Amino acid sequence: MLEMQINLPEVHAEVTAQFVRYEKALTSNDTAVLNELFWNSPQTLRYGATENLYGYEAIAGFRATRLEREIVRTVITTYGHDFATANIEFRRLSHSQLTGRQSQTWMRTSQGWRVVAAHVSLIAL
Amino acid sequence: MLEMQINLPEVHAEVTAQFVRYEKALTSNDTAVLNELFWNSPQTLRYGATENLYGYEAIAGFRATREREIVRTVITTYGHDFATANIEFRRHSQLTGRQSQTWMRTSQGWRVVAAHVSLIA
Repeated sequence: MLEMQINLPEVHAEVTAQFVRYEKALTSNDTAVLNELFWNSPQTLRYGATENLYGYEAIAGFRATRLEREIVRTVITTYGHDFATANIEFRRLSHSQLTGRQSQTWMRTSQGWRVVAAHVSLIAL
Repeated sequence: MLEMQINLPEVHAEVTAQFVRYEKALTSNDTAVLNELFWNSPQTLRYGATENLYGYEAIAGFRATREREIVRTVITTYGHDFATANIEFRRHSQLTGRQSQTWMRTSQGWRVVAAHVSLIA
């Protein structure tokens, strides 16, 4: 019945708050929170702007070696109690001619909401 | 517990079959199937290699105006009703493509609720 439980209000606001935590950690390079919010599994993956990383271990390892931006559109959708997508467009003044996209899928784990897969890319429109 | 229901094999096989359908439709430009497999909702979105499309209507409208080798595939299912599918692909020898999808079990079957495609060096 997931399609008749879209954007439930407690669920939608919870995922929103975690997304905001993620975005603030990204712009301050708070790697501990960036890692905290990724699902600790070998299945977790991140297709980043410059590389592809498979598994939590690879992602967390990358974060240790790797900033401000404006979000211009956001769609956060929740499906039932335990799953969600968060999609944003963004821009940086450093690269005026490009538009960034970031997609995340989130799952309610027994330690909270975590990102299970993410993809980031910048394109010219 | 959802964490203890990763890649259940019945569920994983369902999602995999639809993903295969999607890939064959993409390579034959079978737009009917490509649209059939996207969630028919205004929330559905596709960040494509060259444009951003919001809502099923925009996506299906784009498909009406529009070969590759898959090099790595990860399909993961969570419980009975949700899944992700991620692939790397190549066609342009200097670039590697990524395609990410999230799938949900709807009352008409498994559908893609969001997707992102991009190519990098």
